[PDB]
Amino acid sequence: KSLDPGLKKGYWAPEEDAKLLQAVAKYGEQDWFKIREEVPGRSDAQCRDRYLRRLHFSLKKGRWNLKEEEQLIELIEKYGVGHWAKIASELPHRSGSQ
DNA sequence: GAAGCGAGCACGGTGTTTCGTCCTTTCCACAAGATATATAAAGCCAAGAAATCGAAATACTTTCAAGTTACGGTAAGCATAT
Repeated sequence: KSLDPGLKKGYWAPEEDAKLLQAVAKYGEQDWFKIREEVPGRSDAQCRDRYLRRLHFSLKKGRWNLKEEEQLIELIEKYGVGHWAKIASELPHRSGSQ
C-alpha cells in the first residue's frame, strides 16, 4: 500500500463507480486479491473498507430526532462501551471506526 | 779315381676329430600298503535352507518459511453551517 508507482492517492471517484462496483456482482465478499489485478490506482487495503462503508444499507443515519437517544442507549447497552472494547468484535458492523 | 759341393726319405712333431664308454635319468616290475567293511560313544569341523534382525526407501507427520484476509486506530483538504 506504499511506494507503489501504480497506486493513486486520489480522493474523488474517477471511474471507480464502475471499476469497483462491478466486483459487487462479479465476485463475492472474499478474495479481494482478484479484483486488484484489473482496477489500477486502487489498493486492496483501502478497497475493502471503501466497498464496505459505501454500499452498506443498515446503518443508523439521518437527523438526530427525539427517538434516537434510546437507540444509542440500547446500543451502548448491548454488551458495553462498544466503541473500543473487545465486544466490538461481535457488534454487527458497528466498528469503532464509525 | 776319390775328394769336395747339393742332394731323397724315414721320421717326428702338434692339432684336430673320431669313437666309446659312464652319466642320470625314462621306464618298468615284484612285494606288500591300506582298502575295502562291522561298531560306537564321545565333541568339533563344515557345506545347504528357514527364521530373525539391521539398513533404508518411499510415505506420511510434523515443523518452519512465506503472505495475504480480516481487523482496529489517527491525519489532511474540500464541503457546508450560522
